Amino acid sequence: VVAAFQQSGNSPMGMVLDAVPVIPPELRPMVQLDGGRFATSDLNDLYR
Amino acid sequence: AYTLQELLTIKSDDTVGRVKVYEAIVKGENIPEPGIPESFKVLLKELQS
Amino acid sequence: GYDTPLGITNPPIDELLDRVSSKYALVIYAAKRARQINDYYNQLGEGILEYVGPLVEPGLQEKPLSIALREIHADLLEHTEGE
Repeated sequence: VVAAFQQSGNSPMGMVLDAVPVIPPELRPMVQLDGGRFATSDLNDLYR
Repeated sequence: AYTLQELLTIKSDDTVGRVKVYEAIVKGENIPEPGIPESFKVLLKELQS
Repeated sequence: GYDTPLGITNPPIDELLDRVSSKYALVIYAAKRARQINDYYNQLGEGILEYVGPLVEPGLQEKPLSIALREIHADLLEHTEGE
């Protein structure tokens, strides 16, 4: 494991995040029902 | 090979590819080579997440 | 030494293989010439005659690929191998 780390030329600091990204809005399409309800992918729920 | 490339890229996903090939066929110009399928770009922009 | 065929199968396949190294090379070796012929037709109105037109006299509105295949059978083209 350590030799893989060393050869990668990277640093382990990539295992602690400070800024998660969010996919575009279309990938998580937002859907309006007859009553305009939010029933699209819950990705919006988790980001909320 | 080229037939599979067309079937997977130039006639199913690539928007600009479809527009350009349709215009070339309408005219006498040769069909331009396909581009990057939308599937691959979506996979990228999703795995970068 | 056989009855002359009709349709897209003329010229035959075995004759062409005698020229080209392999059938996989022949398809590109003819498609590129067809592309050059189409480009020459496109510039027929005005331009430079660098892409010399058909060598064998064409028929009545024949597809460029047919012309390329029928002239390759005449051994009138030279090509370089991969790169």
